[PDB]
Amino acid sequence: RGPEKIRPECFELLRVLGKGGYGKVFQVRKVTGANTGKIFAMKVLKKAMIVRNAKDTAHTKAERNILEEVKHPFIVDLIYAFQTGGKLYLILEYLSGGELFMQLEREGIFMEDTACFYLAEISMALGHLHQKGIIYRDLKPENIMLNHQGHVKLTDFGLCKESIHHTFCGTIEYMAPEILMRSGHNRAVDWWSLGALMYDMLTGAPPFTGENRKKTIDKILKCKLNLPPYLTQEARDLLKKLLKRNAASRLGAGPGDAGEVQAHPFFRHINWEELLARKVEPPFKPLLQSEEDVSQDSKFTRQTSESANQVFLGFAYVAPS
Ligand SMILES: CCc1cncnc1N1CCN(Cc2nc3cc(C(F)(F)F)ccc3[nH]2)CC1
Ligand SMILES: [Zn+2]
Repeated sequence: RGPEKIRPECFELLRVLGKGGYGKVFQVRKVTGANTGKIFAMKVLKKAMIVRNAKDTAHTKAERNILEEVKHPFIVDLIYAFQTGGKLYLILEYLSGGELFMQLEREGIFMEDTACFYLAEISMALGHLHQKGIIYRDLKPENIMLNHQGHVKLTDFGLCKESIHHTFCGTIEYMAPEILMRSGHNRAVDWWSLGALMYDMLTGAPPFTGENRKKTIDKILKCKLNLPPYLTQEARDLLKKLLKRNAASRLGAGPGDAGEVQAHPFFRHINWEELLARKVEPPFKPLLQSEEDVSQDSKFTRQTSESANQVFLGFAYVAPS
């Protein structure tokens, strides 16, 4: 006995949840120890092509550091981390609630009262990250997962889920103008992202789009905001204050940050203490018939100089409690 080793054989692969790129995400079942039978998401980085670029190494290690030090109800929980020769493994909680914005297609549009709830939850996660000097940067609708209870969970603090290739890699439609033209980034970028995510929640589409890439960049830089006439005056005001070309003029850009954004009349009905405690019932509680329940194409299961390696030293992790 002693502490549990925790290597790849401790987990059996149930199915693919996503694949890059620099690796793949599996739904797994713990098969050894007192945890035997518990469902997790397992992130597997192909580590031999991460060390070939500094910025990718930076993100991989930042992630591993952030998921250890940062623990928040609206952020994905890291349970185990370990490495095997050529591979990096992150064991995280299986978020059986799937993508939040997958509900959009089903709902058509989210109502403000609904959108407000989830936005309040995202803003709380953003608040905590900024408190710890972390800025997300490219926050997309796809980054917002949901736990088993239907509450928000921020994911993807890692490298890039894309196979193509890192702004401009994948989809750019939710990124602040200052990130696009690559001229400095700060906390304000995340409040833009919040605005863009809000607009998508309430219109089913991102604020500015184009037929091609060049036109899309231009449409964002021009920042000609079109607001649908079905939006309340409070929602109209928040989007106008969140989506400004000038990052300084943006809401939350100042030292007030999240609390400032959270003070907007749009959130006037949110009990923040209850929200953070998750006592508030979420508008989409998913119904699950087992712990290993999937509702999110994915199908077909595989893998669970030289010595210049000092980068992922101390990579191994097991989470408190
Ligand atoms: C791991 C947390 C999670 C928990 N429960 C259910 N779903 C989850 N996710 C959240 C992350 N998500 C998008 C995604 N990020 C990826 C990163 C990679 C990478 F290897 F980094 F290149 C590969 C595929 C990826 N797919 C789908 C699976
Ligand atoms: Zn990329």
